[PDB]
Amino acid sequence: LDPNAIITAGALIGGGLIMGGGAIGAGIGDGIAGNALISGIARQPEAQGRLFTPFFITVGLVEAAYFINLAFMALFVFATPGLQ
Amino acid sequence: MEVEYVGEVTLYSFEPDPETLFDALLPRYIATRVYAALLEAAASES
Repeated sequence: LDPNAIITAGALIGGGLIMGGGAIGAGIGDGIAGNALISGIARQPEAQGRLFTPFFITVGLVEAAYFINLAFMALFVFATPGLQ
Repeated sequence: MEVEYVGEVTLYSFEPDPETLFDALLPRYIATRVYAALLEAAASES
């Protein structure tokens, strides 16, 4: 049994957890923010830009967490800490 | 009050519910019409 094999299996499962959590969070948060935007636009025809601004803030906030998780997955599964 | 319909003319945001406001306002409209009738009757009497 190569120790690197156990390390890499653990790292792959960890990266899978990272991406699963990131995708769940991103999808749900983006859906909720988009629901807010859609309801606001439906109520007001001309609220487009003034709702796009806070909607962009929210989307950026959520995608920041998503992409931080993605980067740490890349770290996990391409330069595995503790490997030897 | 028979309903008078026309084709067409930001939608209004009613609270708590449009039906509740309608039910609470229809008697108010009836009272307003009665008051207008009374005022017109007073003017005609004078």
